[PDB]
Amino acid sequence: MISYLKKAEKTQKVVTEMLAEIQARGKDAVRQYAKQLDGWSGDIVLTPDQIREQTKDVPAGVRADIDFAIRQVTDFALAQRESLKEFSVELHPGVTAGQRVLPVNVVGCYAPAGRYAHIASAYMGVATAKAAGVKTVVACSSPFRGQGIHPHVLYAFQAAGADVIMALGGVQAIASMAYGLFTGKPADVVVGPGNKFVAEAKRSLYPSEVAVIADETADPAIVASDLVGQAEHGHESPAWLFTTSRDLADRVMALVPELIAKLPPTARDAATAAWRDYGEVILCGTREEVVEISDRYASEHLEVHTADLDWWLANLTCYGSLFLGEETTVAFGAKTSGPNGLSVHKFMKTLTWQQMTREATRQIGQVTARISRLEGMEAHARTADDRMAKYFPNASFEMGTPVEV
Amino acid sequence: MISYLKKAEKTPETATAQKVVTEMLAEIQARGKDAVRQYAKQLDGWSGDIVLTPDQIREQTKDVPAGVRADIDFAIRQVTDFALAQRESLKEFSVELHPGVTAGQRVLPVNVVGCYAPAGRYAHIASAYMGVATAKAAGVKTVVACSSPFRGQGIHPHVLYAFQAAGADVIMALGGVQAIASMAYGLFTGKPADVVVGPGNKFVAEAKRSLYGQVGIDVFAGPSEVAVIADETADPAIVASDLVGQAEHGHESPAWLFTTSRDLADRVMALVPELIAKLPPTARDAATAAWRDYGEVILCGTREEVVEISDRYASEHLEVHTADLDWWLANLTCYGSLFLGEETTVAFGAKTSGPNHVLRYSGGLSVHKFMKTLTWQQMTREATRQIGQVTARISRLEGMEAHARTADDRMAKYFPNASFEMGTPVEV
Ligand SMILES: NC(=O)c1ccc[n+]([C@@H]2O[C@H](COP(=O)([O-])OP(=O)(O)OC[C@H]3O[C@@H](n4cnc5c(N)ncnc54)[C@H](O)[C@@H]3O)[C@@H](O)[C@H]2O)c1
Ligand SMILES: [Zn+2]
Ligand SMILES: [Zn+2]
Repeated sequence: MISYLKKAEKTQKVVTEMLAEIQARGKDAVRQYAKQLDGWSGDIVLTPDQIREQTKDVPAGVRADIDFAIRQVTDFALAQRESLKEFSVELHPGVTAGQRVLPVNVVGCYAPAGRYAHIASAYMGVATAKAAGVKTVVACSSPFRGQGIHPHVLYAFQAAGADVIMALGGVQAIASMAYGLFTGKPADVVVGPGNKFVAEAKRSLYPSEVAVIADETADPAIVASDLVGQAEHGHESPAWLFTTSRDLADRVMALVPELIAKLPPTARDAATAAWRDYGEVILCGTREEVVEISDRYASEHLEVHTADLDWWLANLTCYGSLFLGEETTVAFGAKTSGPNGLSVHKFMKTLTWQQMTREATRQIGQVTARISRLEGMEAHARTADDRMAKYFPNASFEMGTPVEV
Repeated sequence: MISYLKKAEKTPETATAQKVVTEMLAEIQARGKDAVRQYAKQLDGWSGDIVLTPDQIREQTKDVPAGVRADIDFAIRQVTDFALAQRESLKEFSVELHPGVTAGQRVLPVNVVGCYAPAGRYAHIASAYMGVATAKAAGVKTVVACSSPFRGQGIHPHVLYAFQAAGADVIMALGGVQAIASMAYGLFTGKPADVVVGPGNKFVAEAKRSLYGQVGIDVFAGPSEVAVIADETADPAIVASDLVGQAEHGHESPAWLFTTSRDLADRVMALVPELIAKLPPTARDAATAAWRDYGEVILCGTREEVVEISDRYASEHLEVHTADLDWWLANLTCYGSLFLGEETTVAFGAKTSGPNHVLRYSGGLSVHKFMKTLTWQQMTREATRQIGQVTARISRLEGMEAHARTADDRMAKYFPNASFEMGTPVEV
């Protein structure tokens, strides 16, 4: 049986004008919107010199940390890129068919550079696009108080391998990258988290979760810590626990409030609200039942603190990213993003092709002709007839009764 | 050096579809199977059973002769064979990252796919089997197939035979929106569809969009297209024949020729009318308007300029009749599927369907549409020694104290007798 030991309490046109204006008047309109919305009166596209001077203050220790975190994304993305293979294959004898795998040409990456945003928000798209083999990555981020892009966001963009960096925000950023203003290189896709105008802009042109699965072997102090971890994001950050153990369920429900109370003010408020409004706890009969619930919820970030982790890897089917075991944790960072998803696959295209010998068309031609004529597709059948006549001049095959209607 | 020797004399959109679907879905959500059954009666005049039994399937396909079956069987196998190969091209793996960190990709099929087949008068039998065959090749466990009943007897017997031979698990005599919704909600089966595919009218399209969003519109829809890239070595009689091939579909089927050979362009432009004129009445009428209004011939200077304009047009079906086929394969970047060389042709059938390029590049009907990649990670204790520090220091810079403490807790548990610079805690 399933028991809800805790349940959740609670549960756009401006874009049309701006885009119509930007489309009509181009870079001119982007500059005005920059000054009107962001007070930005300076250059949009940063030079190599501007980038190094604006990030000169960033210390060596901070750079090393960010460099390390990027490498953990990049190094997975590199492996993942190779998981989609090109191939040839022979179907019917003399029929060859295959798949090419191309990166897209241009990716645009937006980062908000606001407060209580992960620096990961700035480097994930850029680092992923580059590992996928995209040759042009354009990164935008809104300027901080007419001083430029937040140095940490700017350092991240650069270290992640962005090719062009533009101090530009909101709808102007997305439109610019999509229409290819300032670079003359339209983005095949734009990615990155932002506000509601940003999201609707990306819609017209083209809340942080955490779940923990746990059994009796789990350490509730860590579980509770992990739930609290993402709870501090905002007031609408779900935090779910799915367990087969009442003891853990109760013990966690007892520690979470205490850990929240020990947080600093802003994080205390956020987590207090979030745990109350969207926090959930679910006790279940079997493992097999937990799966069912987990898969229905499909958390963006799913931790699994149980015995027999292989079983859970094998049997779970719906989630953004899986954190397997206690040691890793959501805060260490997902390598990808689930469906908002963001991975190398988002920036990769397959193209399929086929080729035939004449010998192959002997059978394929006559089947096609007969089928086409049963379909009433006389012109179709005739593309088969013509090849038969050219390749097999004195052949008489059953090519089907010609259409008269 | 680009020159339009023949221009399109028309352009390719009202959403009255939106009204009907919103109403119909609203209704079907309320009353379920009874609303579906009632819509079948009002729209199609249908009163029979919905879910076919194995008996009914054999019964209704009994008058499909052995020779016709063998041809369909053959055509389905070609799709299956490509699909199985294409499935093998997306691999599972694990990789070591920072020492003690393991990460990886799981690849698995979706549970349930719904396939719709318009099964009208001028549809290809391939439309019935391509969805179903691809879904099964992908390892989808439940495939549900729907087609509106033909003439009071049931599903068109060729369509029904195709569904069965392609490996559909459940077959249902439903048309239009009510078929799409039934498959989406899992009416009659208790198995809601993860995706629904299959061509149809603007209502079927709108119903898919409404229910699935992007994954519901990302497959090539609209009239059948054909493009041919041809150089001086191409045979104009074959080229003209291939263009006319798809132009008979209807009045809005575009047929494009991109060529570096003025000579070929002129010969094709003269041959097409002659070929159309020799078609039977229905086809003649279809192709005449199709070519007149939507036929294009583009003469280019170099190979690069043909690539430029081909990628812009991005035909669902692109033939390449040139020398040096390896080069064209290497340099073309946007198309539904490629027919390399003169020997193969569009009517032999692509083994996938390309993206909805007229919305853009992503999507289409292949095994890839029916498969998910899930990523995972796992760490030893030792791995966290470095990762926890970094996370802690980064989190505190972000003002994320709770985040940092998830690392503090692990550092304290795994490494009691050790101290690390975990950043200065947040006070705000
Ligand atoms: N170029 C090609 O390759 C090709 C070939 C054949 C058909 N088509 C296109 O496919 C479509 C086939 O048309 P179809 O009618 O057979 O579609 P369909 O077979 O996809 O759907 C038919 C069903 O639609 C429903 N329906 C019809 N009119 C409706 C209405 N006004 N309101 C609500 N439901 C309604 C009915 O239930 C009917 O059974 C057309 O758009 C045609 O142009 C293209
Ligand atoms: Zn977070
Ligand atoms: Zn066709």
